[PDB]
Amino acid sequence: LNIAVLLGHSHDVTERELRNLWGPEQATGLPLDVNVVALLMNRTDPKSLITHVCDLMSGARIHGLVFGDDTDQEAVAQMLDFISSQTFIPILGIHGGASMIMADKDPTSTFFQFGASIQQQATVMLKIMQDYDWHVFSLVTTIFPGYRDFISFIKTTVDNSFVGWDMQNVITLDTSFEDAKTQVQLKKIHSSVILLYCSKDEAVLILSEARSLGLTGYDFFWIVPSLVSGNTELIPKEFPSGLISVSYDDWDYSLEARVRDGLGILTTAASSMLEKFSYIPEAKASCYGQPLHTLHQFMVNVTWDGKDLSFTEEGYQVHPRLVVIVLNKDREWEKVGKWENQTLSLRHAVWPRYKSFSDCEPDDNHLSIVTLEEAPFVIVEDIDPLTETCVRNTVPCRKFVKINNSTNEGMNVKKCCKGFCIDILKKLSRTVKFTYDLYLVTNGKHGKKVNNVWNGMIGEVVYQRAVMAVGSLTINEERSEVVDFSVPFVETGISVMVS
Amino acid sequence: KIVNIGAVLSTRKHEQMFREAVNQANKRHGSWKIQLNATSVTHKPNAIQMALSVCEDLISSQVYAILVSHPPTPNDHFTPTPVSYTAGFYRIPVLGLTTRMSIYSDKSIHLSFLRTVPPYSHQSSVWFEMMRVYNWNHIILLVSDDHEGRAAQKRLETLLEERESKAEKVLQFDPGTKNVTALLMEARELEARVIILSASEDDAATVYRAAAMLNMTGSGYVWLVGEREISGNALRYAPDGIIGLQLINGKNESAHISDAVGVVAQAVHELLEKENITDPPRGCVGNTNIWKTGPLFKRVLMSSKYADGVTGRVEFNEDGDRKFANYSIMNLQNRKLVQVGIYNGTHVIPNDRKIIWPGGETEKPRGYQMSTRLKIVTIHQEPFVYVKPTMSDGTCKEEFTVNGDPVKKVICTGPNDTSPGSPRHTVPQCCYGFCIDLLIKLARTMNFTYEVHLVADGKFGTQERVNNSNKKEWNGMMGELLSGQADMIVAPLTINNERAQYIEFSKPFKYQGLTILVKKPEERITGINDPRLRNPSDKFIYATVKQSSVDIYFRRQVELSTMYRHMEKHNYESAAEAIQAVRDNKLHAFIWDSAVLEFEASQKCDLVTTGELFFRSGFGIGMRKDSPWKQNVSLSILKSHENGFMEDLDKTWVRYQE
Repeated sequence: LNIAVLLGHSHDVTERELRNLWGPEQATGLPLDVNVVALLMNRTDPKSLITHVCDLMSGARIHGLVFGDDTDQEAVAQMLDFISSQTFIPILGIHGGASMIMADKDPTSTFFQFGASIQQQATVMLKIMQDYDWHVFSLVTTIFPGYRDFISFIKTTVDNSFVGWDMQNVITLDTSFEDAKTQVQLKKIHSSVILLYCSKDEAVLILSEARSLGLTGYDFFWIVPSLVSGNTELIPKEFPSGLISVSYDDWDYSLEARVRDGLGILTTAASSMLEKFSYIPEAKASCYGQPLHTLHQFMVNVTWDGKDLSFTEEGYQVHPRLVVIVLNKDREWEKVGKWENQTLSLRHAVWPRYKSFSDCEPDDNHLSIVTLEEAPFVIVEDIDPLTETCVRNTVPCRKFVKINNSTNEGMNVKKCCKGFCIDILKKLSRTVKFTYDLYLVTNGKHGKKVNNVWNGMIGEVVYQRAVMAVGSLTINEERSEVVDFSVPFVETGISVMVS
Repeated sequence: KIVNIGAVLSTRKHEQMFREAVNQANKRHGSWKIQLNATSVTHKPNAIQMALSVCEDLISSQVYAILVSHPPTPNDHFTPTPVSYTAGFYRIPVLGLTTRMSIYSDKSIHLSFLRTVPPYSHQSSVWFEMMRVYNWNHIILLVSDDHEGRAAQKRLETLLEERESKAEKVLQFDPGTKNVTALLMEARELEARVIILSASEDDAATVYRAAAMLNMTGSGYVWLVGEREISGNALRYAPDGIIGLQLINGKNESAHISDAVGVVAQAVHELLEKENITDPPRGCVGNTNIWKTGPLFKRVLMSSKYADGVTGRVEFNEDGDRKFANYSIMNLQNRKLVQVGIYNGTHVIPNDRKIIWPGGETEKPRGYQMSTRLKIVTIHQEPFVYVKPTMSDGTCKEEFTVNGDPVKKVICTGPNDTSPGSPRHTVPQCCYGFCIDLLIKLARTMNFTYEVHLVADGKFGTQERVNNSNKKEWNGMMGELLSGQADMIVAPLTINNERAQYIEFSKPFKYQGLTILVKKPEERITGINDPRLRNPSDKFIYATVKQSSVDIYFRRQVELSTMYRHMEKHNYESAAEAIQAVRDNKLHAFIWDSAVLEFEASQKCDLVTTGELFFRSGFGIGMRKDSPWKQNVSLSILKSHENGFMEDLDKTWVRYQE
């Protein structure tokens, strides 16, 4: 039907590509009169919002409003939610402040957002923590609002997960910190992974206190949400290089594809509601002056061109597109990973160190360890599909399995390991109390020199791509020439098997 | 050198009082050159063009404080939201004065909203003061308004964090329906009588009529409501003797305006003593730059401490609420509002008037009556729970044993078969045996009736992912117990560390270990230390009951994952299925408790147990949390331990051989 798409942008996004968004789109047109009104607004005040709503609602009874924002104002989405409550018109928020996450909607309002809420983001972040076995962690909550729901969601998620999370007690705040009573709660922290829920101007002081108290070590982790991480240009120098963030800001999908998907959802809802009831277009005539069949609880079942764009009970997407980013050494928000329907994808399955967060951090404690698949020593099995977690005695590792012989591209499949040398390495980690980097070799067997070129674990250790070989390895003359073996611990010779 | 104050006020007398308070605000503040102007607007019956007129008039006026002071509005929405949102676009504090909705408490939504009235959830803290006075622990929550329901649940968990108790029943549903009396009867079957209600007037009148028709307003029924529930037809439908709350000067607008003027005036005179002064621009045309001292002026308003006013010590918390609020506690004595208490910011004092209750005496009714009919659920244990079909119609054939002991059966209710086998066939049959005689001994010791029914499946209950939202759930006897449908599990409960974390345990009545059922070259296995069972094959077929606690005990064992991967392909529904399968020589081993297989070896000589005795544990009675049905019942169990009644139960089934 009549749908108006108004866009408030600062970047030069023209209007004629929205005029071309009507022709080939909706080839199977079930409404007999589908019309679009493309408009561009330069100002971002709510007076213009009220003015354009009174213009377009009286403009031949437009039943669809689509808005995107370029600024950093979350109150514009609340104003559009109030407009959708008053005018009873389904309004969609696309980008920026029109897509910023709000807490609770109303049954009188039919406003919807194309975004990712903080609850699903916390689910994704705890999925990241489950996939890394980072079970000993903490939680610091400030006086930034929407925080008790976050604590309660963490409590219910820990109570409904197979991990059994070792969670340190919640460090709470009251005001801006005096560094007298909050100092005691920050000095209780001895765990690695630190979670935080605050604003950016609070996070500057939090990271300044954490650097002042030395909480930015190589062991210590920092995972922040998307609401504290604001503009991609405005990055202060107090951020640790390696800051984990999760935001749905995907640069691969532009605003035009998102509003095309929104128009597809609107036409899908209109065509599916027209098949049930006849008198579907019902709007308000004009603003000046003193509903039963609605699309508020109808388009939960929606799928546009195979894309799972279904809607939740709260009004958000069922399966959005989350993007896991970090902060590199070049002070840029580096795009790392994308998210699937329910499961999580990882382009960089190898977790990077970023061990030098600042300039003066002399740290050399990690150890690169590789082994080889042998049955009585390193039992290499799949991950448990019921838990998606290696059991207590098994440890995770990676294996670079190639797809074919046509390309050299492969995937680092993560698997579980147990056995003899796994127990030896775990007891070495108990005694020495170091940090290890366990993975598998994909070159082949133990070692063989082919024209001054070694292979396997010998090629990994001699060419210094690792540190030491904990797994099983025979000892002869030239291997003792190229590296330095330790003392022997097990008496393993050779034998001949007969009947 | 001017400060503008915007207001949305109707009546000309209160506009004159507001202007008089503005004029008197500059009296004691000396002859300083600051000026105070006030701009008040009326109200058009709409809400969009009202928001337009007010927002552009306050942009053209460049005000600092925005006030809405309209209680008696005919629209029940009570929404000053759009003007507050427009001021939050430039971070300007709007001082709401009338409504008490919890949607305004979210500062993430309402970025620059302040108020001098608390929400109703703080009244629950006053009701927690009732818990500080009347010493009542178990409550029954009923909230219809889901916009404030999550905040009420949050405040209730915050209050219950101190005592570390739990609410017995919570309810959230859609306002507008009428058939909520089923959950009212389910709350009536519970032990507590404390009724906490949080809804509008219509749902309060609906549940008053529902309690009046079903007579839930008799003796001992605790009723405790607020100001919204004692107005309109809910006041007409209210029973006599109900206890409610009253906001002192909650609707008295004239002193409230002067208090707001004093608060805003001292905030402005505090802000004038500091640097970095910014002004709101002409944001209607060509100005989207935000007012930079938004959170700065908010921080000025955070530490605002006052000492003037008829109400008293007005003070803001971290949520910007009202501290030290005088409340009144009213009673409805024969359709007349009678004051029975006063409340300062920390303590309740009843007045000289008496507290007349809807039940009996004027003292507090202890509405914690324990269940005299304990709902008993059990599993069909083969030597312990004998279930026999009825002879003609719901009857039990009173047969006699060989030792002159008449079997005292009971009419239990149980399903017929499994859910793919039997869709719906649940009949009353005759239950008797070991634990039935234990319950007879318990009913002989302590006078209490009971209700024996059966669990719907043949499983103990395991901790399994539900198929949505990644949530842990229980099932079986634990799933029927934690849902409130059951009261006491009388069954040979396998005591472990996981279930001890969730429920409380009693003393074990049975003490035994584990063993292997075989049929009669090494015909024996001698326990878990057989190396062929460490690395099994398709020959040695061994398994256990599906979703049993033995599987959980092996799951804790991190060195026997091979048996956990092997036995999962052959888990049966019941143990009698394993008995029938090894009777046909299809099984080879079965981990099970000791004395059950000893009794089955006494019944059938081909059934052979193993020699070792590992996991020497005990079986007791499945119980609830902290409850008065724990200590006396445990003393009765120990009284059964000390005498020869355990030997009598041995004479019934254990010592008796063939």
